[PDB]
Amino acid sequence: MDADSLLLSLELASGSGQGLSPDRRASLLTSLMLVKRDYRFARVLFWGRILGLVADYYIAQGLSEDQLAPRKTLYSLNCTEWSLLPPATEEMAMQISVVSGRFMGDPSHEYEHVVQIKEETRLVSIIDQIDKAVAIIPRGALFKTPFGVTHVNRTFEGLPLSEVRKLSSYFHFREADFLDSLEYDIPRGSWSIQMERGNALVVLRSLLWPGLTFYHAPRTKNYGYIYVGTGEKNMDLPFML
Amino acid sequence: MDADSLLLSLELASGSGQGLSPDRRASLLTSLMLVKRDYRFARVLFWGRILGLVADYYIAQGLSEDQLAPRKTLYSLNCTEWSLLPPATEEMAMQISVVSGRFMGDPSHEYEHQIKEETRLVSIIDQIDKAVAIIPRGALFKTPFGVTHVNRTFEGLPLSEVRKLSSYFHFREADFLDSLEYDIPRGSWSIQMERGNALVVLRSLLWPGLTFYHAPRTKNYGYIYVGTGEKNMDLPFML
Amino acid sequence: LEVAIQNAKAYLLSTSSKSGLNLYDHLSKVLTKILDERPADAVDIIENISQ
Amino acid sequence: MPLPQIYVEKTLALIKPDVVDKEEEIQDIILGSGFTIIQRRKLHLSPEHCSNFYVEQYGKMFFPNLTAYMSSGPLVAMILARHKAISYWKELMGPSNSLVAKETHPDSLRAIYGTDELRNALHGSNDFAASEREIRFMFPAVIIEPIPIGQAAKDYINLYVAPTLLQGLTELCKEKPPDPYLWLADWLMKNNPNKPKLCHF
Repeated sequence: MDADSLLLSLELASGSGQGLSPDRRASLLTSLMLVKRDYRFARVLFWGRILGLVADYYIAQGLSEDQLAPRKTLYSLNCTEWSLLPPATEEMAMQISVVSGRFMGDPSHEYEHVVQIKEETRLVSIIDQIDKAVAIIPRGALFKTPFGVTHVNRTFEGLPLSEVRKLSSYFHFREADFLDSLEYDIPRGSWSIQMERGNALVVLRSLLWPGLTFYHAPRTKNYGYIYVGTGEKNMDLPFML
Repeated sequence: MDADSLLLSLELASGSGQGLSPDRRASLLTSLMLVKRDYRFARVLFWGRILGLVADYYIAQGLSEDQLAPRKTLYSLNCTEWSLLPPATEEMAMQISVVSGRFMGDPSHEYEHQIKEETRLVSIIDQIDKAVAIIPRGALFKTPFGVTHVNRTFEGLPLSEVRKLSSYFHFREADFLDSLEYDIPRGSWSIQMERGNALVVLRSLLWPGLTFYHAPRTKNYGYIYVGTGEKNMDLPFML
Repeated sequence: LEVAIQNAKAYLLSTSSKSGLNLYDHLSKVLTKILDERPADAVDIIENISQ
Repeated sequence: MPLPQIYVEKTLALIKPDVVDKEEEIQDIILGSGFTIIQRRKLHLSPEHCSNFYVEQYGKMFFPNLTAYMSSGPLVAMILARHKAISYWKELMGPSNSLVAKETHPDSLRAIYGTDELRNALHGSNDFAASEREIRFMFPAVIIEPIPIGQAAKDYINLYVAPTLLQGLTELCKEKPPDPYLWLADWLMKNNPNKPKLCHF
């Protein structure tokens, strides 16, 4: 969800039913304008909110002009003051393999491995996993230059109605056609394609990481995505599929 | 405004505040889907509202492939039953000039100044569409076939030329249309912005009640007139 | 003919002093921006890609 | 044909009125195999339009049931371009008589989407000249390669057009009206050899 079109995106009307209050909405317009000011980002997308147990973890990401770098994501508790999260790696994301469940409130909560595991590093590494596995990009929004710098397509139309239902018309928003298609998915059928308001909306609801919502209309220019959910991976998915 | 802007509830966010209800938002969404179904329009826009005394007028317009074609405007009272208004001539335009008074409702109403209420509605609609309809720069592309099409590579208006006033055209017959700097009188447009630089608000003062939203970075535009239904000639006294 | 091929290639290779670029590289960059997978209605926008 | 030119051949894919409601899945098949969509037309094939389209088969073989079948619903026509488009379209499409093609070619289009001979799944062009005739009849003014350069087009005008053009330009000289495009257009719409005379009232 883009910062300049947060009110111009059907969040509560997307069908997931996990949106924002007017308090959180006005806080996101003012605070995402603030993190567009002091952090020199080309464009800032509201990533989503993690529900937590005692407090909500509002997550937003910012991007440079290269458009394929790892995201300098940001977090907030009262949805007003935002600060940068440390960059993530594989060895640091390995560390929470012995713990599971929801995570609550302040980043200073220590988890038992006994190595004390911080809440903040678990949060940003989980953000990296949800970015890597799910939160797809639409087709035609990312065109390729001969150099390594990728630009967002200003001439993006970019999905016909015959290609809305197909899996192959969505790529993973991850540096790796351009990117890995959604038919390279395990298990087969881990995305719920659903028709709301006729042809005026489609949702690609992720089932490996619920409740991630991918935001159309066709003929547009949004081209957005939002994850609001419990925060942990759905390892239960092939049983229910 | 299209039904996409009816989804975002952008009439209230423009700041005019006469607005629309979720009653009428859902009713215009389903009923303008019906209007696009029965009449083969390229695009169907909710034109706006005419303020009433016993019933509220709801107006929508349909357009053909030529974007500058004479529109087939429609009216509805209970927001589901859309009915086709007749086209306007100049003979009906100078007919309704002797009637000065508020729009009442109940379209078979008769004015003693006979003169039908529907003729007044249609002539008022053509007057507003000829005067204060608004198209931004680069929104419409003049094709060499002789017709006008929507410019689908329309990048939104940059912040330097939002306030000139030479970057807004009219949605009628005449960068091939007539600009806003030649409007009579000058300064008859309320130049405004919303929170941040996210939306540009233009309010007509020759007709108090039309609002034009424009997001400067996306392809979002359209005019809605909700207001009295009268042309105030008191406007030089106001400025 | 191949002589007409060479004459038309020399005509397209001729540069302009008012812009610094020729027609051949301009149409090559236009075709580069065309050949990425846009939906098939680029006939109205072939001008706008040239601007 | 030569080195600095290329030959992008075309073929016609016909979607029969029994299978037009299932158009998205077969569209996924034909796009995923490698065939490209040039232009898709949703056309209601008239009974008086199907016979002129099928002078090659129906004009010598008595089969009016298929003529009534093409008017029973909508028909989708599309132009395809592919490397070896005719051979790969025949391989993916398979042979006709879909009762036998359900047992001989079980992965073909007619084995899944077809029922019998007359209620066929699809229809495809066989030869290149037949493809050119089918495309030229159904579709609007598009250009089909090869362009008949040299004496091929000159003979076409000199035995199809230029007698009528000579008779038009003979009467256009005597007398001489101003703006002779009116006189030439009215002569061609009036003294048409392939179109009858029209008299409005």
